[PDB]
Amino acid sequence: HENSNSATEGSTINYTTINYYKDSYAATAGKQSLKQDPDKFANPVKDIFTEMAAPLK
Amino acid sequence: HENSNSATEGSTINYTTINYYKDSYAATAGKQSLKQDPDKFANPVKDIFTEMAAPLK
Amino acid sequence: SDRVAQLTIGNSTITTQEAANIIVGYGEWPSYCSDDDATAVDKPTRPDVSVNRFYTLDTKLWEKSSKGWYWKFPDVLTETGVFGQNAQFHYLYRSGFCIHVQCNASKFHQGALLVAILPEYVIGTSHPPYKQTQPGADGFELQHPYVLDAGIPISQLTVCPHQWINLRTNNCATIIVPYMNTLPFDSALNHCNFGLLVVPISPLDFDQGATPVIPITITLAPMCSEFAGLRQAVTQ
Amino acid sequence: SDRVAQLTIGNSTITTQEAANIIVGYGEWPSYCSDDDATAVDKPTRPDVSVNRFYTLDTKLWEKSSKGWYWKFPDVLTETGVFGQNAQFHYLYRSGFCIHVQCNASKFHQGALLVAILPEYVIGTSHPPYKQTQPGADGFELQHPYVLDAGIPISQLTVCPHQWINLRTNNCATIIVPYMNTLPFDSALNHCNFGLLVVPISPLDFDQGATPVIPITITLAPMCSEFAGLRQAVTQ
Amino acid sequence: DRVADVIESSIGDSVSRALTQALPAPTGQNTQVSSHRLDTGEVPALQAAEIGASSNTSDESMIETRCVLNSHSTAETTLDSFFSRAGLVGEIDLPLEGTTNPNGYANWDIDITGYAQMRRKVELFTYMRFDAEFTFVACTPTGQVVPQLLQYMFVPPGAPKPESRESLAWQTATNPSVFVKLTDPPAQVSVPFMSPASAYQWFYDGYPTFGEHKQEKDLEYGACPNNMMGTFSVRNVGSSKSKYPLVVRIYMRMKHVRAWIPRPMRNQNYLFKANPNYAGNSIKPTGTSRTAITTL
Amino acid sequence: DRVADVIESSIGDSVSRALTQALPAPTGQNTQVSSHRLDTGEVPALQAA
Ligand SMILES: CCCCCCCCCCCC(=O)O
Ligand SMILES: [Ca+2]
Ligand SMILES: [Ca+2]
Ligand SMILES: [Ca+2]
Ligand SMILES: [Ca+2]
Repeated sequence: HENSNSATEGSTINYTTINYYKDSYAATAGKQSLKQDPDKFANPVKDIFTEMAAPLK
Repeated sequence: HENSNSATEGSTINYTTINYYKDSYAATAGKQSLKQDPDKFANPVKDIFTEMAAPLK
Repeated sequence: SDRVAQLTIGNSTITTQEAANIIVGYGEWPSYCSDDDATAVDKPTRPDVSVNRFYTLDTKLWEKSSKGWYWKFPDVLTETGVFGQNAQFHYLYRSGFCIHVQCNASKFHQGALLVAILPEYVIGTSHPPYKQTQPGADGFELQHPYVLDAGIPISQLTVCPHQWINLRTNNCATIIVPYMNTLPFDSALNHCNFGLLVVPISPLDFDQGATPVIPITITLAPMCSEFAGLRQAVTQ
Repeated sequence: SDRVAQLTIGNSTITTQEAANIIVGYGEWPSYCSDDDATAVDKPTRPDVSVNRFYTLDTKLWEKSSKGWYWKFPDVLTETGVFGQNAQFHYLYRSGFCIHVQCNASKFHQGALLVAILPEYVIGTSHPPYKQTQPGADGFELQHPYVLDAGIPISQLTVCPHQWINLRTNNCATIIVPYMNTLPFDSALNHCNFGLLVVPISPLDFDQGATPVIPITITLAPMCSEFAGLRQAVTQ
Repeated sequence: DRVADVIESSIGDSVSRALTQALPAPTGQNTQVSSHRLDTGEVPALQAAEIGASSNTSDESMIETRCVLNSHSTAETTLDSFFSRAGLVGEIDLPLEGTTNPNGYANWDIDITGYAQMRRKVELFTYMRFDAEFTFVACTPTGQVVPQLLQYMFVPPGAPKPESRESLAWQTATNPSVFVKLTDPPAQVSVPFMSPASAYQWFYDGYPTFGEHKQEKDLEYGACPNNMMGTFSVRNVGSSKSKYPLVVRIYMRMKHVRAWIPRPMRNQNYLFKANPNYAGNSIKPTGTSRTAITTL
Repeated sequence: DRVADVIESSIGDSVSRALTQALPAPTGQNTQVSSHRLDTGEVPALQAA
């Protein structure tokens, strides 16, 4: 039936792979879901301003 | 599930191919639909006349 | 209503009148450990106020030639306050920090200080000493700021929780960082989750006559402190 | 939220941090020609972005003795950018302008510049030359600012789209003017709908030591540009 | 019954604040039409990086833009789509003559920081969890394909490491071994994320001993046992001499990748393995230099 | 069929913005009663020509 041991286990992304063996880690990397979050690194500020507004009030 | 990257992407013709990998471009050329348009090159004239009629009126 | 601000933790309070807002490390607030992420089977100690408070430690002097300095959080605080004790008595440690690097001047001075956070801050040189890897209080100084003494370009450090102290605008920076490690807990006595770097990108300058004593103080505060594996008191 | 401002036209953008707001000539925005006000039977050319953009042309130096300068819009822009071409190739012209005269200084400087617009700006002296009536780029200078070189009192110029650049408050002025003429269109090669005057009413002063180089730049941008009567290229 | 303080106290929140959500992004952002705008109070362009945020100014608020439908996919700029590419990380030498590897066997330490190409990419992040696929290219120093048989055996940390070309350890009754001929194609192997730590650690800012950390022991600073996967052994299956000069090259590809904290790229030339030590006597600029900042 | 840019473009407005309307004014403005006023934030006199 297969095992659940492929690092990206319980991963939020949905990977559609191909595997011939019992262990899921032997499976290919396959197609994945495309999600992003430029903010966690670009705008990790507590308060948000917006372009139209002046950064420092 | 596969990717959509095979040049003839969004192509009007319907190609029925075989692919074993994730990328669709690795797929064979396979069977295609037979469409033609001899006019775009033979009769690219603005106005049409017909055989029975005289070309220059 | 964006420059003024106040930070209140434990029995300490910080003030500012030229702040440039607060940045949250990777957009995430310091949280405790889940009952599934932890493997340490024993209810840890969350002293809170007694350790989760503001601690003003070292201070440095900015000059027209200063290269830069750096610290190693996990270790830095140890040996001081109630926090240090738990860190020395317990084996496992866990906590996030609120850093506040203040440095004021007059409107006639000019300068730009980059204050960023760098996780797992390892250094090179063929092996640096214990006095260089864990310079707790009073930190250490950078010799080759361009490569951060690690062989990496500083021009690419903004890719981490950072902030600037441009004397012509603000006079202090503030960062908040959650616990960071491939583990739930870890002894801070021998491992530093990250380090703080303060480097002058724009050389401090000012016409003669204006008070040349421009100090830069460091004040931090633990958050969601959790300690486990209670044992004998250790130092290193 | 009244001093800061941004102007975006074509592929140009202007900034300010001490603006004193924007004035609209006679309270009216630049509009195109109605199908009844026009007599030119032929669809004109509205290039838009290619001509309706910001153009930074001349710059002058303000001094404790400067008298004043002036320009003639219709003509000024010609010979420069895509705009100039349409003005030279076409016979009929039509457009409104957005003027932005910037001039900064420090809080230790003092001065007051009057920037007003004067429709059909004719001058006297017994007949001024072509180099004085249409000093396009780099404009011309006033010799008798009190009478605006036309015999009229400057003390009564505020009766037209104007604005002030008082160094102690703002550092730039901005005006918007719609097409003005007793006709729908008119060749700008030989007729200037109006002119811009910049005169120091409060002599620029400052104690020795502070950078004495106080430049005054001129930046304008066409609006609702329409050209008709396409023909051979002409210059004057 | 309650001191109230105990009721209020949020102490014990395993739930992280977040405040930032990951959204779908197959095609790059599509640009939209934008007309002119002249007004006060609105300063899109004006920013203050002094805060630590990347200017959020958009093209539209800068110039009169048009409309564009970005079909450009961002599927090749993903983790797997990047790291999942075979690369040299190991290289063993079993020559006939020499002092390097006589006897016919060789114990290689499991570490990939030995080669630039791969090491550069991986050291971009601080942590990384994933599985991998290793390929083994065995061949002579010339490219000669020889009819020799070998035995690759994995030796986990704490397991008996072979000491001779015929050490008992090669019975591999428990350990995983692979026998292949140099005539057959390279070895295909899948390896799961094995480590006490939830993710491999590229940089370890601390000591694994927890002792005095004397100078002679500064050889440990940076050494993380969570990256110690033991060793890899290889030898010829025989009692006599190999009869051939061999050289095995190990290639690796990553599957199911999970990177975390990102750090600055490498600026200097790598010197040691698992050591960020750099060429201090001669440091070079991050990039090319010019003659004047006002000249191209 | 439309590049969108052509749809948005306001280019071709024969209508002037105005923003200022002419109102009746037979008699000059009539003055009204006014009591004292002492407060902050209100600066009628303070202007910026
Ligand atoms: C079985 C393959 C497992 C691959 C793990 C390689 C990790 C090597 C990292 C070495 C870093 C170090 O030792 O400090
Ligand atoms: Ca000190
Ligand atoms: Ca210490
Ligand atoms: Ca000039
Ligand atoms: Ca001319």
